[PDB]
Amino acid sequence: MGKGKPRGLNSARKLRVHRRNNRWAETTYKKRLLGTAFKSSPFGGSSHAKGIVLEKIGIESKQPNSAIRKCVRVQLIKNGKKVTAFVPNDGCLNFVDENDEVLLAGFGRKGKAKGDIPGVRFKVVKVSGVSLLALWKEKKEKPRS
Amino acid sequence: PKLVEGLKRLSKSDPCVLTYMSESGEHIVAGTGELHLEICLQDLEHDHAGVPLKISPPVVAYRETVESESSQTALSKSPNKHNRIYLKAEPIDEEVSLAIENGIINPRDDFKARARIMADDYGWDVTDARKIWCFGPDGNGPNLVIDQTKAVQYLHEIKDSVVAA
Amino acid sequence: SDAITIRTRKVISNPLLARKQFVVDVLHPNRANVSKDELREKLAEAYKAEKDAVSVFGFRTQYGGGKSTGFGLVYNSVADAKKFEPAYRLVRYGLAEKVEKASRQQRKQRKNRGKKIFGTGKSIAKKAARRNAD
Amino acid sequence: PRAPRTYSKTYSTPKRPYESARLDAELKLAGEYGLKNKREIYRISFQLSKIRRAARDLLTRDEKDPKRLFEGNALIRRLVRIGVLSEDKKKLDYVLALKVEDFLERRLQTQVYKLGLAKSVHHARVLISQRHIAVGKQIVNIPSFMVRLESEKHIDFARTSPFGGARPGRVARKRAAAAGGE
Amino acid sequence: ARAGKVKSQTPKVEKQEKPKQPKGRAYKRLLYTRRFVNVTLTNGKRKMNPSPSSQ
RNA sequence: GGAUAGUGGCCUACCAUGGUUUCAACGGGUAACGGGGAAUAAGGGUUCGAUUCCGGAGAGGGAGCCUGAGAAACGGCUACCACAUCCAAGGAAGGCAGCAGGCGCGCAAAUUACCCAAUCCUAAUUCAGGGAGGUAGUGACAAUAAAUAACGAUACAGGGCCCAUUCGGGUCUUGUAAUUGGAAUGAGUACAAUGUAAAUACCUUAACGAGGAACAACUGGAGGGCAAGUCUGGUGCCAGCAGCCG
Ligand SMILES: *CC[C@@H](C(N)=O)[N+](C)(C)C
Ligand SMILES: [Mg+2]
Ligand SMILES: [Mg+2]
Ligand SMILES: [Mg+2]
Ligand SMILES: [Mg+2]
Ligand SMILES: [Mg+2]
Ligand SMILES: [Mg+2]
Ligand SMILES: [Mg+2]
Ligand SMILES: [Mg+2]
Ligand SMILES: [Mg+2]
Ligand SMILES: [Mg+2]
Ligand SMILES: [Mg+2]
Ligand SMILES: [Mg+2]
Ligand SMILES: [Mg+2]
Ligand SMILES: [Mg+2]
Ligand SMILES: [Mg+2]
Ligand SMILES: [Mg+2]
Ligand SMILES: [Mg+2]
Ligand SMILES: [Mg+2]
Ligand SMILES: [Mg+2]
Ligand SMILES: [Mg+2]
Ligand SMILES: [Mg+2]
Repeated sequence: MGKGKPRGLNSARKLRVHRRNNRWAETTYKKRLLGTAFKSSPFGGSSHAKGIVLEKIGIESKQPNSAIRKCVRVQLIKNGKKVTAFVPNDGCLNFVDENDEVLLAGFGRKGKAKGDIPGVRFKVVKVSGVSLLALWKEKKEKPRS
Repeated sequence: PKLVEGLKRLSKSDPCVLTYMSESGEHIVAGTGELHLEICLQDLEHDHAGVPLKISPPVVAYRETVESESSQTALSKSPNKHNRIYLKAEPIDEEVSLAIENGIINPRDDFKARARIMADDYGWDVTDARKIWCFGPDGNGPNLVIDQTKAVQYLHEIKDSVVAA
Repeated sequence: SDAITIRTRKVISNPLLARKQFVVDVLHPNRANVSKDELREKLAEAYKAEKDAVSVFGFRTQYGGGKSTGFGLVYNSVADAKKFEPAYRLVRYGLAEKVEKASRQQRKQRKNRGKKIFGTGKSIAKKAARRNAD
Repeated sequence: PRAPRTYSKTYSTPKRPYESARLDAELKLAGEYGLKNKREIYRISFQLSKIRRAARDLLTRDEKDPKRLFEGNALIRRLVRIGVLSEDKKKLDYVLALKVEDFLERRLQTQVYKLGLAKSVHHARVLISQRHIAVGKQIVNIPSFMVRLESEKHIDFARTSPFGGARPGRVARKRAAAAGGE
Repeated sequence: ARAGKVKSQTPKVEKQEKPKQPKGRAYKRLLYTRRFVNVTLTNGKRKMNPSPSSQ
């Protein structure tokens, strides 16, 4: 066999045009070249997003497990988009409260669902300028109301 | 978001103004007279928020009650097949609710000691007083659920999903 | 006991600056620090310079006391030492006086307030006195 | 804008985190030669690996031609002075097999312990940090100083401080005052 | 409850006044000795956190 | 020919019909300033380069120009738009993508500090100036170096054992005790002198400065992936953890 690809000492172009135009089936490269991050992906292709807790939701999870997950619909500040953020740890949406500024994070999965929370791609971090883990563990205290 | 942050930026301007949140989920602005509040809400929409303020006067409230104990007689069924539940409603005396408001009686109090106070001081059956779980809605507030009856095997699981419901 | 064992490395004689410029390796056997006024005494007697003409700086001891590596100059004369050396070194020794002056920002404010006007300030003061009636 | 003073994240982690036998083997090293961190080990391993990396990139070329011969020799010269490499082995291909254990036994940490002075190893690290030990006539409070083999003999207790015998140990100034009171 | 029920519903046991485990090198000095120097007893295989001998 | 300092379709007249293109012209995109470089790191590579150097641009936009060797300057001007100042309403003044500061934006970033002493630069110039530049402050951006006890003794246990009629001295070496004891140490302060433009801080020390209550290590984790709880109380498909498995 010749093994598909050309092998000439002067091929090059038919390699370099081929590898431009196969790469395009590499999903890493496609998002980078087409700015899905910027044009979509609620956060503007950004680590985080401050966004106002529009309501404390309970989201009934996917199968095997069964639990209502205690989330928060957010309104991302910059974009004006609305997303749904998870609130980690026992209760702690109690600590989130209502109509707070809430800083969000990606859940981990480069978009996508983290585990069983269907349609939630974000974790709360800072509620009105603290940190949920600092509240939950109570090493730090909330700045009053 | 531009409102909320401006709203906070107003509350610090004038010594009087309090920018609290209603219990039915509505922003509120306090104002010593009513002139002052038209000045604040002129200043807030410009300057501080810099955004047009859609105004209303309040919400507010309100709590219902139950008034008269019916002791009768509605019965359940959720979906089919299912079980059943039952119904009644009180209300318990306002002396009890006052303590649940004040935080003398608590959700995180001793089951036996709280129940003995309920039966003696506030008019209750001591067994029924132990058999209450919740002080809805949810942790605090003067609504209750009580378990009377005898028999029926697996009440303990649904007892919690009754409380939760 | 200690004896402040001074040494004087790298003596580069300099007619252009009218000085012997050099490093001062120094010691403290059980003493801690050498100090500068004590050094210029020890440089006066050694070089026949007198405290006035000696000018030493840098030092910063090694570590574990031990040693200190200055940068000693010895001028040809006191008048020679005055007209070459930067003012701050003459202040250190007590030869020259500390130059009492206004703050930096005040000098710049005074520069610009002066830039704002034009010509002599006697004209604007007489006009300002006339505006008291107005 | 003088210039960016360059630096290195010199000392670099391994490419897994939990090779059980490495986790022990690193403990063994930090216990034998008394090292507060894994860092102290990786420090040596990298510092060493840099040398190895040279040796490989010299041994790729023919020793007889220039760099191979010169940089290799200078690389060896450097090691024999630092005293890791033996005087039996000065053959570049031996540098390749140097190991972390040989580097650590050359530190001022250890060359305290190997010349007596301390007893029980760690004590040296404590003595070193506690401003005794002078390799030249100059105190060293880095444990991981790397001793120059030439200078090994000159390791003694400091001119200043105790053990050399200038001033005894800072509870004497307590009890000399207390005994004078009685 | 249906919001952080467990966090409340546990009896809080209080941090016991137990001595300072030493920091930096002296911590290593423990772990070196609690593996290499002391050498724990082994019926078949080595074990780094034992159990009180029971089911 | 015209212009320009000058070459030129740079501009103008008259003439010819060329010019580029699948060896991607042209067009579009760029969350593109180029390069030096950066990270990664067998080899080949990928991605990044706003950012300490070198080019290039820009000084709210887009124009136009004065002076000048050098400007299509903007810490020059003219205008129009966009934004806004100061008013006695006739009219004036503007351009932080210098430094500092503030708003705004935002996940996101410092003090309206002290200095020309350095580094250099400029002029009529040894003599003046310089938010160019340095000096601190703030600073877990990075990076480098490393304290969080050490040596005893007595008191209770592990290990070698002169010998193992049963012991045991324990002659030798190690670990545990709110025993206790002598010997240091900068973390700090502070005359001093260093340091320094002046100071700080650093290096150096007069004088004080350790005894568990102090002069206190957190972070994460503890079924697997993957290092390590089948401990004690709760919890009881919930609440929760869980990158994935679960
Ligand atoms: C799951 C089937 C169903 C039944 N047995 O009828 N329900 C008990 C009602 C849920
Ligand atoms: Mg199902
Ligand atoms: Mg010392
Ligand atoms: Mg021509
Ligand atoms: Mg661009
Ligand atoms: Mg580029
Ligand atoms: Mg660049
Ligand atoms: Mg940009
Ligand atoms: Mg440039
Ligand atoms: Mg601007
Ligand atoms: Mg212009
Ligand atoms: Mg300019
Ligand atoms: Mg400008
Ligand atoms: Mg600025
Ligand atoms: Mg930052
Ligand atoms: Mg600057
Ligand atoms: Mg700081
Ligand atoms: Mg120190
Ligand atoms: Mg922990
Ligand atoms: Mg656990
Ligand atoms: Mg494991
Ligand atoms: Mg956890």
